[PDB]
Amino acid sequence: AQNPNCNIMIFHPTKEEFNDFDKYIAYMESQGAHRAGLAKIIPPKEWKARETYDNISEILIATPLQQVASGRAGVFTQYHKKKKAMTVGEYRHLANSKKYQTPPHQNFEDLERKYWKNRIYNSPIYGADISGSLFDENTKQWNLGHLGTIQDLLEKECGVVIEGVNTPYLYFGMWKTTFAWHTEDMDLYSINYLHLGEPKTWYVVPPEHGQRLERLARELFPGSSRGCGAFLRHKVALISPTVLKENGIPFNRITQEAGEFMVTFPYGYHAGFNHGFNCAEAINFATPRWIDYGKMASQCSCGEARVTFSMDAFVRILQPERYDLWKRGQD
Ligand SMILES: O=C(O)CNC(=O)C(=O)O
Ligand SMILES: [Mg+2]
Ligand code: NI
Ligand SMILES: [Zn+2]
Repeated sequence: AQNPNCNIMIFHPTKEEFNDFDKYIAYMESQGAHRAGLAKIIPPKEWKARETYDNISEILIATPLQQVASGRAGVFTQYHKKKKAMTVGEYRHLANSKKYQTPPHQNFEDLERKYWKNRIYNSPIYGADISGSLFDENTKQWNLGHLGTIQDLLEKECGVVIEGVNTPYLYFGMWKTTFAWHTEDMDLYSINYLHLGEPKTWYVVPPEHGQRLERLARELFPGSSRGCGAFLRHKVALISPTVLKENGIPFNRITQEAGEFMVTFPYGYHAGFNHGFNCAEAINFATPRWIDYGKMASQCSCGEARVTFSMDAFVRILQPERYDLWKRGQD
């Protein structure tokens, strides 16, 4: 078995190997990358996502989200408070203000210590889930707006044509902006490209150990657990690496820098935080190996998780028994 300790693998494809996306994902998996739940892909030196980032300040963040925490330093939840619209230019200025900027620090490790110590006492503002793309239309390789669609993958594997579309999303982050512990909708893969700015630190639990994370989460968030059998779908719970180590949960950590891709694999729980002003682009995708995960994915039916139009058809075809109850939670 390849990668039996489930370590995060880092890949360095040649320009030749960067031509065929599907084939490279399949290569990574042949080397055991999926066991970790997350992989890093450094693009060939000749590759670029676009010529410059000089003209992005007029992008609108229609609903910036202030991330308000409750709980203790290592075990907390966050809620999102809606703020007034601002442009990317305005957001970058805010990120760099004395109130929100990254603090002095020695290295990534010191910054990580400071995040876990202090996150709960601040409320950073995140520009999340903005439909759109920063890839140049002439970038032919690993262009997240030109991937094969999940709907076409399900059609090719299962023979059923379904409605729905699949487009990327932009994330504008600042110091301490946080992504809570989750897997993707329908336990899909995701791919994330850090276009610019400061890094993003990731934590991941191997897919083979996801249920251990879920059990710990039920113990640490006992009211949430009673309210919904899949409350991590709400994307609000944070658990520190110290707490995970104390409870014997297997996980790994890695820092992503500007110009690098991360891939999350089906049922790989992940969480993390941004180091300072940055812009990431991400999209879900599928492969033939995903189908069985899709069929088994948990769902939130309490009504909190509230998801896209396109997830309907996935639930309808892959999880017909669940479909009825899950749509009640959607409506
Ligand atoms: O970048 C973020 O805030 C969160 N991204 C993801 O969870 C992802 O790409 O799967
Ligand atoms: Mg602009
Ligand atoms: Ni994710
Ligand atoms: Zn729920």
